[PDB]
Amino acid sequence: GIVEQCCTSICSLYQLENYCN
Amino acid sequence: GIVEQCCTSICSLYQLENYCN
Amino acid sequence: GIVEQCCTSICSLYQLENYCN
Amino acid sequence: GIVEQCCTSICSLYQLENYCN
Amino acid sequence: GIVEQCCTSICSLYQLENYCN
Amino acid sequence: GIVEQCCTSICSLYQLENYCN
Amino acid sequence: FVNQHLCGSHLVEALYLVCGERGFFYTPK
Amino acid sequence: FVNQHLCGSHLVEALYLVCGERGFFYTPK
Amino acid sequence: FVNQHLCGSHLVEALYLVCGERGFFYTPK
Amino acid sequence: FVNQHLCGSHLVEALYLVCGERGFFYTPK
Amino acid sequence: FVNQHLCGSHLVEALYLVCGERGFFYTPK
Amino acid sequence: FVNQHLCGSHLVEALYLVCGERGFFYTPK
Ligand SMILES: *C(=O)CCCCCCCCCCCCC
Ligand SMILES: *C(=O)CCCCCCCCCCCCC
Ligand SMILES: *C(=O)CCCCCCCCCCCCC
Ligand SMILES: [Cl-]
Ligand SMILES: [Cl-]
Ligand SMILES: [Zn+2]
Ligand SMILES: [Zn+2]
Repeated sequence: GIVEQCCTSICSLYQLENYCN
Repeated sequence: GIVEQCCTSICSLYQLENYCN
Repeated sequence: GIVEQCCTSICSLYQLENYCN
Repeated sequence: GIVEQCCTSICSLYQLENYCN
Repeated sequence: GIVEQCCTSICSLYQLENYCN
Repeated sequence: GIVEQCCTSICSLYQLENYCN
Repeated sequence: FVNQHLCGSHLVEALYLVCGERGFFYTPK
Repeated sequence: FVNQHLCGSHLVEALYLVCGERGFFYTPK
Repeated sequence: FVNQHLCGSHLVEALYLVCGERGFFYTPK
Repeated sequence: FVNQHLCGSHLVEALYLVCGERGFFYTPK
Repeated sequence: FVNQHLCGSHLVEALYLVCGERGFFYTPK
Repeated sequence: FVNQHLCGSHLVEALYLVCGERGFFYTPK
């Protein structure tokens, strides 16, 4: 999930965008 | 400036990029 | 929605809980 | 104090409430 | 109070210091 | 730079002020 | 509407804290 | 894990900004 | 009053930074 | 201890939300 | 003007995230 | 380094408060 992906490594805005509706 | 542009309307991420260095 | 409910009046913590999953 | 309690372990909102007036 | 003083005008850092303990 | 100085040690507001225009 | 955008930034911060492990959903107007 | 709690707070703020009008679910678990 | 609530969120952040180890007191209207 | 400084910033925001009209003192030491 | 001050606080947070390693410049009105 | 990313977010908020009308550049690298 988002915490395992983006709290272990910096997620760019493009990677974060995957979690949007 | 950014205040006049982005406090009077919502700036998109690409509009905000104009204030990056 | 939450914006119409909680940006026009202050929502209590229990009102905010209606937007939890 | 609040830093020793709640920066060493996650404090829930109910635990934080102890620090209110 | 701080709300009446610093939400109706911008308080300087030294004005904010009046609300430190 | 500011990250090496102020993410390795707490910078006070007076130290941060060095980075202002 | 910028003021709505600023309100929503605070609403999601509050939902994060209120909702805990349940998470939350945010949909703007 | 407090650092995990702190990271999640910043995650949700970033999703708010990226997703815009789309909205998002925050599903930590 | 939501705008007062948003102002106060920024005021406590500022007091935290200004006041340092002294801490601060926050009382809304 | 920077991580302590960062944690305190989030603490004060959470107290602001939980305490509401009650207000609070933030007394780190 | 307090509302401008609150808007700018959110603008610098957004620039930090958008601009990445480039950093950004912020100048108020 | 996520903790570095999180620290920078708080740095920029603190510069916003300290610098006031002066503005600032944020130059991480
Ligand atoms: C879409 O962009 C806007 C739809 C919702 C707008 C809300 C308007 C609410 C009242 C705010 C008034 C602010 C100052 C007069
Ligand atoms: C209690 O709920 C409210 C008491 C203090 C209210 C402050 C009103 C200040 C001016 C804000 C006007 C905003 C838009 C016209
Ligand atoms: C300097 O202190 C102010 C210069 C810029 C001011 C912006 C005014 C913009 C419109 C806000 C109206 C808010 C409520 C009626
Ligand atoms: Cl953090
Ligand atoms: Cl705001
Ligand atoms: Zn705000
Ligand atoms: Zn943080």
